[PDB]
Amino acid sequence: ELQMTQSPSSLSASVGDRVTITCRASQDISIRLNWYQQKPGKAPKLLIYDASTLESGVPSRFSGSGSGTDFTLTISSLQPEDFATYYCQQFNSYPLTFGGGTKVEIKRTVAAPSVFIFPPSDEQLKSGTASVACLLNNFYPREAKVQWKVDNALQSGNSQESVTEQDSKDNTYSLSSTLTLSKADYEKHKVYACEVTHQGLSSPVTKSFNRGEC
Amino acid sequence: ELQMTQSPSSLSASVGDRVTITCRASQDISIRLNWYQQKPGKAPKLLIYDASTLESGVPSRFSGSGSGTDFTLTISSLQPEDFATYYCQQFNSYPLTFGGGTKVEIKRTVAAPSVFIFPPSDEQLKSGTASVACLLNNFYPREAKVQWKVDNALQSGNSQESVTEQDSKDNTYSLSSTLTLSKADYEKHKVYACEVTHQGLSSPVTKSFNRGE
Amino acid sequence: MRCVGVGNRDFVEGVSGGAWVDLVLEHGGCVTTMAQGKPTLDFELTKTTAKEVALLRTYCIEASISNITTATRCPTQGEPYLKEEQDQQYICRRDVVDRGWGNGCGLFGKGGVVTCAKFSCSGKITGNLVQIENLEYTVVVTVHNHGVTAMITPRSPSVEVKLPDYGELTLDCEPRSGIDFNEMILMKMKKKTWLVHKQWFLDLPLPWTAGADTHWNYKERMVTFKVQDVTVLGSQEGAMHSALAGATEVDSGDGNHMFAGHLKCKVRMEKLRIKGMSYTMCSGKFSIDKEMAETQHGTTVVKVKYEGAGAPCKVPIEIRDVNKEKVVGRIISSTPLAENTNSVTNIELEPPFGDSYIVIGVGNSALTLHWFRKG
Amino acid sequence: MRCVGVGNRDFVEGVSGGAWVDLVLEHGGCVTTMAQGKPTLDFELTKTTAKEVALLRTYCIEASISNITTATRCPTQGEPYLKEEQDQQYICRRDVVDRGWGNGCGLFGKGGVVTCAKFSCSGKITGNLVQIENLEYTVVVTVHNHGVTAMITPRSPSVEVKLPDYGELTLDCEPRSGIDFNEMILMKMKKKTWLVHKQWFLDLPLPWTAHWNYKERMVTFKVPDVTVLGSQEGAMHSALAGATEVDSGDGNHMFAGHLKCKVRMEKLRIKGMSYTMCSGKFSIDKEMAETQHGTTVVKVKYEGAGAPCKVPIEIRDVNKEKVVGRIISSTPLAENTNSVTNIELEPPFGDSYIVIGVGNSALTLHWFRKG
Amino acid sequence: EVQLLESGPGLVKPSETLSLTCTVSGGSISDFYWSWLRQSPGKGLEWIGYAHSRVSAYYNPSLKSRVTISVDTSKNQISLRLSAVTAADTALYYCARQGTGTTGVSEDSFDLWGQGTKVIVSLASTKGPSVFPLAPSSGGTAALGCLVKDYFPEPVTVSWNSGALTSGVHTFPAVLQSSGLYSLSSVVTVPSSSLGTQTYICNVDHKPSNTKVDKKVEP
Amino acid sequence: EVQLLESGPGLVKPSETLSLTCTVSGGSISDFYWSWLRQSPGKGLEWIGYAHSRVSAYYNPSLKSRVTISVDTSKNQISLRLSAVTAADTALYYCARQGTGTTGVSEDSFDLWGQGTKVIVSLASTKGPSVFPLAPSSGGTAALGCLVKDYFPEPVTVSWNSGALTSGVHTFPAVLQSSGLYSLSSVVTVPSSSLGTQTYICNVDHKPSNTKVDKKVEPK
Ligand SMILES: *[C@@H]1O[C@H](CO)[C@@H](O)[C@H](O)[C@H]1NC(C)=O
Ligand SMILES: *[C@@H]1O[C@H](CO)[C@@H](O)[C@H](O)[C@H]1NC(C)=O
Repeated sequence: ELQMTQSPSSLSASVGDRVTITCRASQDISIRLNWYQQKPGKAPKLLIYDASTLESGVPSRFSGSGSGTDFTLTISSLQPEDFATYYCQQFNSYPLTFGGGTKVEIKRTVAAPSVFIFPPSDEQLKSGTASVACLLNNFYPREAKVQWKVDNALQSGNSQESVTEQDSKDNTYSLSSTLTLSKADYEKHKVYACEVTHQGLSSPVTKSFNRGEC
Repeated sequence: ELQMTQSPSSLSASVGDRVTITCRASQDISIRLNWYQQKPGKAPKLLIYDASTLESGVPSRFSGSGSGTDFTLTISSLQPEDFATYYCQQFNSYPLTFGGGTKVEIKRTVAAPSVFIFPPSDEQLKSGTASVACLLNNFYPREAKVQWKVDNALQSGNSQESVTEQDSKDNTYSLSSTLTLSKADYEKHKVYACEVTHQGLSSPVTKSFNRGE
Repeated sequence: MRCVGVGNRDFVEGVSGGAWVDLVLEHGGCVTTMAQGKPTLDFELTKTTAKEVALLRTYCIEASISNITTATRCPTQGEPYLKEEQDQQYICRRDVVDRGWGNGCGLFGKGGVVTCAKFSCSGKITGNLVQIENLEYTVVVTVHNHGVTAMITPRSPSVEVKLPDYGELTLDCEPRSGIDFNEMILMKMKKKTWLVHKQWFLDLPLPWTAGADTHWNYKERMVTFKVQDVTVLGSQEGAMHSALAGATEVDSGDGNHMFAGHLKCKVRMEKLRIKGMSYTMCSGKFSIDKEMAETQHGTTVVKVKYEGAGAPCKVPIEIRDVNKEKVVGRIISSTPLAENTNSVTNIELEPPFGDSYIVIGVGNSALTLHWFRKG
Repeated sequence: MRCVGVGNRDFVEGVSGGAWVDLVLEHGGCVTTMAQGKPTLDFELTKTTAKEVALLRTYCIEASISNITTATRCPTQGEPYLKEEQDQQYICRRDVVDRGWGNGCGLFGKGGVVTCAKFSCSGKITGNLVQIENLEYTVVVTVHNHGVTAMITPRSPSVEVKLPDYGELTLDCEPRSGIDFNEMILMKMKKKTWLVHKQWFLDLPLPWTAHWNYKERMVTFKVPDVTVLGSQEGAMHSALAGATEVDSGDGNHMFAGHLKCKVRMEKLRIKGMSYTMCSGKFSIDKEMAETQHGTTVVKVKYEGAGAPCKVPIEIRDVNKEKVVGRIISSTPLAENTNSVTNIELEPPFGDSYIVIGVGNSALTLHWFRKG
Repeated sequence: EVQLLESGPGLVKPSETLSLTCTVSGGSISDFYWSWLRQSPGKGLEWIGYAHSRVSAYYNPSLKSRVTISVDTSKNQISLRLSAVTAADTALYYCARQGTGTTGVSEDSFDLWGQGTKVIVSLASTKGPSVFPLAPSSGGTAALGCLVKDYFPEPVTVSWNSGALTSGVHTFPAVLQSSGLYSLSSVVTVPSSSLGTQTYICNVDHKPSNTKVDKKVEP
Repeated sequence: EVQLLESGPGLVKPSETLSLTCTVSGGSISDFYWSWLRQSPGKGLEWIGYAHSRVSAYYNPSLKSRVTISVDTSKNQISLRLSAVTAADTALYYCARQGTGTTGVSEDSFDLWGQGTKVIVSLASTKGPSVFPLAPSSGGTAALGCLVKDYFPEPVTVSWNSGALTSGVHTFPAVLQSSGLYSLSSVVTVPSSSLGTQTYICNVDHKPSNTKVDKKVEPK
């Protein structure tokens, strides 16, 4: 019955900035709420218990606010250690429900992706399957659109996208889309194109190749 | 193993005579002996107990004697009531054994038997068997010999003799011999004879008949 | 020859002239009677049984529960009723349980409940009234050479007993029991019967019947009602065996009947006689069939075979001194006889303390046996 | 709502400020707890079981005889010897019988005899040693609206019990038994288990095990024969008439005693304390009925849209002016639309009006209490 | 006054067990010694054995293995039971009071005797008598009779002219034939002048077969 | 230190019952409330239920009908038993200490968390990875990679030039294909002058299939 909705889904901010994470409840839960921090691969860590009380070892920058329905998580000065996913949970009524999650990412200057197209190897073609990989190396923000073209015709299915986590060095993301077609379907078409739409690029860039060339 | 033997087997005497019945034992039995009287059809009656002591109601004529092995039963004056079979029993050792028995019969004047021959009836012949009956009416003494002749040949088997007890009126006996032959054996022979040998008769009398005459 | 070998054995000698012998008979014990001019006999009380016994009470030891019916009623409503309540074969109990919304009732409060179960008895124990008047004493009389049995009841105490080849005796007895039959009950379990107290049997906590028809009074003594649930006490067979540890059993089920007490008897040997009193003395040779052995009472038993032809005759036996001159011992078996040729005769002898010679036979052909008695 | 309907029920009210309630728990009995600012709960001691019990002795109640061997000897000769005499499984007894010419011996006198029979036990009784330290008390806590079970042992007497939507309590207890366990033995037969005296069990005349010790207690030798005592199952039932049975074979096991508890209601809270007052109409799902303690139970259905909300209930006087009665069920809630709520009310002696709802749309019920 | 009554049945097939009972009327059964005795021609009086109400029964070594005698005080009767019965057991069984000294005259002397029960041992079936006339042949008196042939068991009642004719009547004892059936003859002596004028009919009555045969004798 | 260790297996076929263990080391199990939690993308952190050594277990209504959680004091472990397991149950299972007030930090707040156990629900057979090279095409830097196609289950270890090459390496997360097998790609950014002179080999290691595939990347 009781639903826990936290806004936003993802947040972009620089080191030293003041961040505001909001957790909303469908019913009154009073001062009964807990805040958690989760880094990729590692288990969640409790920061603020009883909506405002801080856990032992948690820095002074972290602060808890809210009572009843609307709740707030505030970090006065953001640090590189603070970049993780934040969750909110209730304990007024059972079952214990958790929020959607708020991923705090490093704010970076807008960068265009370096698009590369990879043709399927002769070793794969012997098996009976052909996979066309499209690389989108180093870009910001994460928001990017990839469209496949078999022979100028838009491809809806057979596409699988995978995005890497924000890099430690340049703070950029990378995307790899794979178009899986059979040996009979691959040899039936000539020009294979990969259209990339991003904020950094002026107009959508398209990297393409012809079947059995150069 | 003790055996009781009494002598005689049968005794013939007149009314008023003194009779002596002797009972002998194989071993010493002392005064332990009992005397009994038995009439035909009726149960035995005790007369003398403990070899000499008389039972209540038994007349003075009856007397008991003997000790050890040899014993005696004496009737001083014989009476018509006294004519019965006499038995002796021992009670010194078990089992209780009885004597042979002594039948006291009435002494009568020697009388010849009235011999009669009877041919087998036609009713019997229809069944397949033929019986020839030979009557020996009223005679004394009991000792009589009957011989059958099929056709002058002496018959050994198929003969059955039956003697009645001493009559109350004339004190005589009667004998009836029956010769049983099959229908085939009867029709095979002609003259059927019945030879009777008795003390009263001079020579053996023979009553005979011929088949179908 | 019955008392020979028996541990509890009593030797009773008659009056100077004879005619009568006073004796006491009990279970296990054997009595040997000796009289002048009369044969040696062996008396033993084999069994004592109660013939006519009146039934007093029949208890139930093994029971089982059948057809359980439960009648439930909600509060404010009337009490529950069942047809089994009036039936004598069913055991019923009334109680009140906490009823409400959870129990399936409109109103809260104590609701009436009744449980009825069929009582069926499989194992039953009977208890009959016992009295001194109805007691049959069986006495066995055996001659020295299995015997002759005689019945004694307080109604007919004197009984004329016939002994073949030996004449007869008049056995007059008197039953003397040290137990009060008015305070005792002859209780029977399966095949075995015990002699228990009157009050103990009547005070037993088990369901009982006044008759013996093949309705039980006080059914709750074995059936226990729970807060709905019925339980049986089980089988009280083992429970009785523990209580019957001190009680003496009459019949063992096999055939041995017995009662604790003594039977004082006065045997009239007036018409008794010795078999073969008129027999001659054996002239032939004698040989020991079985070697002479001493009994628990000092008396000696020997088996001899006759080889002569003078049979039936009297065996010539004499217990002489060390120098074999004068007779210094007596023979228990009155006038022993040799029935036939090559026949064996059993003889009980009483040799004196010390060295004694037993002469069996006549002349130089006679058998001589040496014997020594300790004490 | 567990204690509702139970005959043996005790009502315990907390301290002026609350925080703690002193109560006594026993089998069959139900306890209802009431405290200011805390929800109404139902406490009941379901089961008391002995976890770790050490075996002391095992007796034999049902036995049977097998393979009987008799060895006979004539006088002056040596005593009879059997191989079964040294074997622990066989029961042997020595005696002397009157032997002679009739018995088949050369010499007269008392001859030695020995009878050996195999002892086999079919029905055996178990007896375990009891201790106060090893006793698990199961307490069920049910809220006024199947509850929450809690284990209590003298080793761990205080237990923190969590009640979902209602917070949590600290249940501190103390086991108080009026029976000395040092003089008691937990005896088990077939399926059922009894609490008997220590000396009575040890003094039982039956063969026991720490090979059976004292086999003569059931086997009796008859000098001419072997006899068995039978089944002592019925013999025990007669002796167990006064003894209280723990396990009945159904799984229900209980010990005679009291469990004194001090429930700490410090962190306890009432579900829906922040809920608004129900504006919609109310209707009786089930008619109001009086319990064995004078309290009244009623079922009401919510017809409004303000759910989840608080049911407005007031026990007013004859003229329906001032509130003259109290509600047992602490803050009753209407979860959803057309939902039924169970409420326990305490009306005063005589005429009283129960008002369920708000305004003129509110449901009014007349009630009379005897005494 | 004391009476002894013997009960049958008087017909037992070989190998089967014979059962006879003796009832004591007008006196107590529990006081006296009761003995069973048998009589047959060729064996004479044979003592089977005695039995008492309180004292154990004793039997003759010749029958001991097969015979059993008991006293029933409740029914006032002495039961005789002889097993594995052969043709030699065919005798007239008597029940008598064996004396002691205090009871019944003297020691081992049968004072009180029973009526007697005739026991016949055979596999032979119950057959009616076939009456045949023994016609007179042509001194002054002539003889005529009736041949009562093939009948089982004994006895038979033969009378002349429905009991009117008694003088001269000679009913001979029955003889056991090879077939297992009995043969009898009854002859009467009458004058020669009476023949033709007087009619002679023999009345033969056999109760076990329930037959009454009347046969007229004529030459 | 109080530690929580999760035990597998991390592979259960649909309809079968999933069994997971949580060992409590360096602290008494009989004092604290232990709860099981699951995490998966699209569902987030989901609380399954708690269990106590003396107090009765309580579960979430979404899993209550098919979940059973018990505390074993003798073995010092908390057992999770989920029956009639479907594809939706594919999550990372955590075991955590649920707070009370006297124990932990505060009422119903998970302070101590476990390592986590990855549970995959599929009928798919264990298949080795088929490594294919992503050859570089003819600004100053060119890209080349390896296509780790058709392998089950997760994870996979991909490294360049036996751990020597680290700069520019981008190992993309695995994607579950329609066949039920996983697809992975690892691309590296290197200069155009380095091509021909420097040899590039990707070291793909898949432990569940026990296969180590080394494929050399070069332009056709
Ligand atoms: C008892 O139960 C049996 C078995 O079901 C049934 O046949 C019988 O009718 C019942 N008897 C009574 C008296 O209720
Ligand atoms: C005991 O007797 C039984 C029954 O005859 C037989 O089966 C078994 O083998 C015997 N046991 C021994 C140990 O002699």
